[PDB]
Amino acid sequence: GSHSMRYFFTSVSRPGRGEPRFIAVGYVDDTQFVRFDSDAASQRMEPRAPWIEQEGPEYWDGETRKVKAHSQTHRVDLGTLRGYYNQSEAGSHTVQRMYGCDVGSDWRFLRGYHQYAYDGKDYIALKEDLRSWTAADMAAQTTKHKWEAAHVAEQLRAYLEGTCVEWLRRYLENGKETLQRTDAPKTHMTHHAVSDHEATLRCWALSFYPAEITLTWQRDGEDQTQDTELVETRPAGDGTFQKWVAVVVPSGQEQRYTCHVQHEGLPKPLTLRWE
Amino acid sequence: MIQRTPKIQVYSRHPAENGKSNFLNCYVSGFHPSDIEVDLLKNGERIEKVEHSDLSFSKDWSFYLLYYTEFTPTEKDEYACRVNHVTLSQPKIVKWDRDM
Amino acid sequence: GVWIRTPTA
Repeated sequence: GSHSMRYFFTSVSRPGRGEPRFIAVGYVDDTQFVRFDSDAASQRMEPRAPWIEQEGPEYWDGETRKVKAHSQTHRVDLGTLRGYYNQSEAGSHTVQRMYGCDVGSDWRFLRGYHQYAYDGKDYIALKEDLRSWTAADMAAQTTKHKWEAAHVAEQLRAYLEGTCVEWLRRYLENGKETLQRTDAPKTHMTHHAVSDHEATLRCWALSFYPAEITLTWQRDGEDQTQDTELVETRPAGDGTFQKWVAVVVPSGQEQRYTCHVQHEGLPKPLTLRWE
Repeated sequence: MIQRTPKIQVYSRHPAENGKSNFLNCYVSGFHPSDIEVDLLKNGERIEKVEHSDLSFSKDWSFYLLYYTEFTPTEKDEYACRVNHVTLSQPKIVKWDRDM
Repeated sequence: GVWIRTPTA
């Protein structure tokens, strides 16, 4: 299938004392493979998947240097944006950055992205053509002009369409045993009698990878949305994911309802029904 | 700033059986700012050896964290997740439900 | 691997 490499960066200023809390996480698809945490002792980019440990000392020195460069930029930005928004020095603020690249089944470049937020709101983002910027407000507009004059988009494009795609392909190969393995959901259904006339059917999907999945209820062969509940997909903690969907039904009518499961790891969609 | 209240899910990694080692998870998501307090409770008492994932966020910028600990479920032990956040006037407690 | 540049805002 298609694949992605994504990096997520968060800095939170500490007005009370010291430098911002800085946390970087790297993903291939839904697999975290590196992290940097300013609160950790190592002060190094650290491995979080076995297949990245194949990389030698030069890799780790380079990623450490570069991710520390990210943290300093974030620190400087927190100061700059505080001024742009005329904010006090007393408050804590947050900067968030995410960027990365998608490749298709053929591992050819598909898309690139780079977005930036201040205090949880869009600040500036690279457009889909990777040639121009979306600035949410007049502060971000100042940044946009600065980045245009310095041709940041062009430099970013060289990474996103070039180096980023080459890294992703390197990782997919090195980690193929897991990265290219699909874990179909382990499914089952539970039954809970809430009262004497209603029952809840819950359709479970467990231990699947990647995270993308569709759970739908049908009644007599038609999609049921009324009286259903779907939880957000959640990590199992072992690299796989979980999800469930439930429907309230009249007692004795359970047989009418079917749960339908779609996942890349499934050759055909699954259908479950309480009988 | 923006303030988004955390969604809380409390659950075991594996279907729970008494006497069989497992992992107790508290998944908090959809919140902002990232500053958050999360405790896992055993019969109302705070569990000390709890770890958490590295802070990350969704496309809409909202943060998520997995808090977890090893545990062995039993008949009468009760487990819960306790969360505090700027959006909450008091700590929100969510009980682990074997099924729900 | 992360981006080699990190322009300030």
